[PDB]
Amino acid sequence: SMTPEQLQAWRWEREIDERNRPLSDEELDAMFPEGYKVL
Amino acid sequence: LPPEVNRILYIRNLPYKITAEEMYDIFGKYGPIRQIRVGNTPETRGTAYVVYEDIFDAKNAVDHLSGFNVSNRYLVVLYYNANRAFQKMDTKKKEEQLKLLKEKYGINTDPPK
Ligand SMILES: Nc1ncnc2[nH]cnc12
Repeated sequence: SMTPEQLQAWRWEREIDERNRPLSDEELDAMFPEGYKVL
Repeated sequence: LPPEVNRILYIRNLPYKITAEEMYDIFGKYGPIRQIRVGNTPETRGTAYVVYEDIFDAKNAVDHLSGFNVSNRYLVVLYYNANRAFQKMDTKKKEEQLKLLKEKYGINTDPPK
């Protein structure tokens, strides 16, 4: 059974996965103010 | 990696005449680029948003490109911050934009650290 340390590694992996999920074009567009051109 | 790390990088002190290919050469060196938005108004020119597909590439670009020399000019490379991003709105309309983003997508709406 995972030790406290292995749990913390497992937790970082989960947190890191949530921060590296693919974004819709709709989500992405919502992030930005006016005056920018998509290349 | 610290909470402020983000796949969206906000760039300042960007030359006005830099091309789409130059932008992809500079930033693409660090990993697959999701998209790039270049400022093209009086208030936004000289600035850009650079999005990575992967967060560890974005971290790597920050570590390496802050103060990067392109055409006698040193880039400022910062992690996206939604508060910052919507500065140029008025009190009431900003608060609603940030509310929308936190509610619909769960992004942090606090000012930088
Ligand atoms: N860190 C930042 N992220 C997004 N837009 C910005 N405008 C100014 N600072 C910013």
